[PDB]
Amino acid sequence: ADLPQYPFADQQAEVCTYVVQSTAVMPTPMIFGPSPVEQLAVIETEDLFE
Amino acid sequence: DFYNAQKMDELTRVMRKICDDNPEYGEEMVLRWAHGLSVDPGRVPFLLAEK
Repeated sequence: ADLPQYPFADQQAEVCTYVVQSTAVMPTPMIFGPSPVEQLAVIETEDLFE
Repeated sequence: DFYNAQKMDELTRVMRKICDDNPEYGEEMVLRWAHGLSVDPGRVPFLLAEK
């Protein structure tokens, strides 16, 4: 449960410094429905469609 | 109806594609576009380089 780090100055310190890098591509059956659109102030203001 | 719609819906997306594809003219070029007019071109700035 307690393995000392004799060669290191601090035994209780976390000697390592890890950097992870993961990339995953996962085909899935989720719907991924549509992307809405913003509203134009000109429409409903100047009555382009009347 | 459902023909004015399915046309206004499609025609609306065309308007949306002009304000963003032609910035610095939003809510003004689309109005002129519908009536068949144009804007003054020389007033607008433009980009020369981007590195």
